Amino acid sequence: SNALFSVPVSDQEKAKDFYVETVGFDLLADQPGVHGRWLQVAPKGADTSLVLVDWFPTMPPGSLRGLLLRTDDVDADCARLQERGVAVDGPKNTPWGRQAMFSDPDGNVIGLNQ
Amino acid sequence: SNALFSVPVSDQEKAKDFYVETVGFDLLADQPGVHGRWLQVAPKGADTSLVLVDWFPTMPPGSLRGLLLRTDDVDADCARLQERGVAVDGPKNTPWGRQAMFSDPDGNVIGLNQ
Ligand SMILES: [Ca+2]
Repeated sequence: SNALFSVPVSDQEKAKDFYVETVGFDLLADQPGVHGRWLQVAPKGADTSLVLVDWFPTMPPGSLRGLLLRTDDVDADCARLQERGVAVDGPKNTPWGRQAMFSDPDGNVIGLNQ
Repeated sequence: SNALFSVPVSDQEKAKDFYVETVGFDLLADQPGVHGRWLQVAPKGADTSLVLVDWFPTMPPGSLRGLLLRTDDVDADCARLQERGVAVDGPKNTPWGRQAMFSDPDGNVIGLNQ
């Protein structure tokens, strides 16, 4: 089911480089919006998208925690991320799936769960 | 595709009352956990869930913005919310289904889109 979450970033261009080019989420839109540059990405195969925003000051840049996105191969994702210079915690098993966390340039933590 | 977001609340019992009874989300879990009480809800038929947490310092209670969840009937949701005393911003028209926003007791802003 469709869901959209707003990730607080300090520099939208650097965030685009990270999420689209480094992590490999697909770019869905990069166009003017009501509050600023509307920059929207989503994992391939997913119906959950992230908007990389800078206009919600109650959410300081890099403050996001506690987000998990489904993946079909968390070990593959982690190997690719570490190869590309990204900090990764995990993978680790839980009763609810096999999960890992990584941080974006501002410190937002993105979780992946298989 | 599965996704999980953490919503920062202050009074977890009040938040449970709000998300489960006022808004009408399903209760998926309510049990003691590693970082605190694990309280998890989700819209009916959704694969996106919300965990109502109080343990992320970078996410103060009520600070969350920019979250949008699918609904099949935004007008019905708004009618139920207003019957229960919740102010609703909207609903207002969009290129594919109308949307609406409202605040939880802490001030987190939740969006629904048809
Ligand atoms: Ca989803």
